[PDB]
Amino acid sequence: MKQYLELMQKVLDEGTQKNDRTGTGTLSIFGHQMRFNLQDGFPLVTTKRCHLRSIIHELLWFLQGDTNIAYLHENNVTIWDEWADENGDLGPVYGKQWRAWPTPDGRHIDQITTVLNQLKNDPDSRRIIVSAWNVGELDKMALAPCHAFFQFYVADGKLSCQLYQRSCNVFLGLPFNIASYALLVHMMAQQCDLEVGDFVWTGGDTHLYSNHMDQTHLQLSREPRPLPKLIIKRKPESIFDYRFEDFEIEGYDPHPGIKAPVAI
Amino acid sequence: MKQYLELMQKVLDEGTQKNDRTGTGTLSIFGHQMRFNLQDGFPLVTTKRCHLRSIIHELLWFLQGDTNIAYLHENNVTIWDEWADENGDLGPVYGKQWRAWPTPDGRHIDQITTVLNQLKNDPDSRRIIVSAWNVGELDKMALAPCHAFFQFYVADGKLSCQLYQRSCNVFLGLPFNIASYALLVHMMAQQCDLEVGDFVWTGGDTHLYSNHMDQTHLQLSREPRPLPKLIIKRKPESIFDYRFEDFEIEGYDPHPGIKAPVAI
Ligand SMILES: *C1=C(F234[N][C@@]25=N3C(=O)C2=C(N=[C][C]3[C]N(C6=[C][C]=C(C(=O)[N][C]([C][C]C([O])=O)C([O])=O)[C]=[C]6)[C]N32)N54)C(=O)[N]C(=O)N1[C]1[C][C]([O])[C]([C]OP([O])([O])=O)O1
Ligand SMILES: *C1=C(F234[N][C@@]25=N3C(=O)C2=C(N=[C][C]3[C]N(C6=[C][C]=C(C(=O)[N][C]([C][C]C([O])=O)C([O])=O)[C]=[C]6)[C]N32)N54)C(=O)[N]C(=O)N1[C]1[C][C]([O])[C]([C]OP([O])([O])=O)O1
Repeated sequence: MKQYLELMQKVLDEGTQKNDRTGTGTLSIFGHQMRFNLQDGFPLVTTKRCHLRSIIHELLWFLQGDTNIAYLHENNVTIWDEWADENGDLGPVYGKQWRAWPTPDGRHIDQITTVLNQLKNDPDSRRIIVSAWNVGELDKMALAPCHAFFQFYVADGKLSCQLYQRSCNVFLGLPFNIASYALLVHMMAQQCDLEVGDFVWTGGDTHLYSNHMDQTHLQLSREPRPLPKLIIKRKPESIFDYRFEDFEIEGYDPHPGIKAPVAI
Repeated sequence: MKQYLELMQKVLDEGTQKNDRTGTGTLSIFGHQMRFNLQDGFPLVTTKRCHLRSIIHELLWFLQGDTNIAYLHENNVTIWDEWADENGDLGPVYGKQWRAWPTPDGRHIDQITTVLNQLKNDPDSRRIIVSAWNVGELDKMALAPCHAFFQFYVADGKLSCQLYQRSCNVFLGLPFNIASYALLVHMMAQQCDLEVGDFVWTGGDTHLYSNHMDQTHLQLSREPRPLPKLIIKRKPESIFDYRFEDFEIEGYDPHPGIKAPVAI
């Protein structure tokens, strides 16, 4: 994608050297914002082949407030294996915060339902927010949430959403994060009889690992193809009733995939 | 400021009509990001006279974890009067979340101290975050926090900070919010022996009230003057030891002030 390649180049030309928790150096910039008009096509990277399969399962998994990787396994999705403990538990990560943020007085807040309510009864609200950054539960999470905060906005019958991503591996994670949140907006919009608007992506520490330079230069030489189109086969009863088969991507013709090895 | 006037114009030319909780219409845009190189001067609006006095007191008040307006009153600062209850209490707003985020298990997390620790012992961290968006305590706050989340970043001896502001009254509140957070960065940097870097401002629902159009056009006709310089008279023992008199602004020559009436 045009906006995507632009950021990659930006990190290359303006990034400063910084090491991550391990030892792998990164080229890093702080503060970046992109905008994807969802009406312009589904924001799935075409400069390299991306697979929607894992993305869909993870999203549906988040929505069920599940934090154990069993569901993902039943569907052969192994993107969380690396973080799961012996029992397949990841701790109170995303799904738990989204569907059951625990209060000091013993309640569990359903932020997803709260948001659905607001979009339907008070679309003009400036508080339609979902936060996964529960300070009191950070110590128990397999890892602190990267995409930690997102806000919805309604204007002229169009639902928009801004995501704040504290840490972003441009080459490996961003393509996945964009499609994931773009899917969420389509689902929410359908459930609220709204048209899709913009998906604004905001990042904090945006970076590229030093050992991904070749892959970056390679991808940057490819010309972005037209964006595909997301097809939602049916309109479920609620946001919690979507099924993997309900989605279909039309017109996706990307360039070959590109491997990105990680150090350990 | 150049970046500031640019946003005002942007809201004017691209904002859509949207009403707020009351009935006052607003011109609104969703998703905007500005960057202030703090090395370039203190980001205090010169196209209209701004008073640092209330800004400093509020910041020092936030840092003491105080949520009762008494301190502000002892110093004749009345910006919170409007929201305070009979006893001067505002509920678990900013100061409380910053200094004592309550956990489900009975602990109170000091996010400000946590951040100081990270900046000194792990400056490369991508988790140096302070959140005031405590979902479980929203119902008790006089109002949901506008500037709800901020993140620090260290690179080349420079401390940077990104603020996410969910709702932003461009004319009335933004000038205040920028200076407030810019002050925080100078204080934090001093305490960590770091140089000041960038202050990145990210907004969600950025707007202008319909009854502030004249004032907006008027301010937009003024030429931004050079930015002043922030002087910190002394280096306190800790971040919690600053005093109003410790700050001094040098070279501030703004245009006349501009009143902005609000409907009720
Ligand atoms: C962070 C991240 F975050 N928290 C979290 N979340 C999520 O979601 C995740 C994680 N982890 C891991 C998991 C999985 N993932 C993924 C997916 C995918 C991938 C790949 O590789 N792929 C690609 C393609 C895609 C498509 O298909 O499209 C290829 O192959 O190439 C990877 C991964 C998800 N999950 N965790 C996110 O999200 N993001 C980001 O960026 N992050 C990161 C940041 C950094 O780099 C790290 C961390 O560090 P700190 O310090 O910050 O913590 O990570
Ligand atoms: C929101 C806001 F927020 N939450 C909160 N925080 C704060 O901080 C505040 C509030 N409120 C009020 C108070 C006070 N303030 C202020 C200050 C100042 C001002 C003025 O007026 N001033 C000017 C000047 C300045 C200087 O000096 O510089 C003139 O005069 O002109 C005003 C105000 C502060 N505090 N609360 C913030 O911050 N911001 C914003 O923007 N916000 C807003 C948004 C909107 O508009 C509203 C709300 O709604 P919702 O729905 O969103 O909630 O508000």
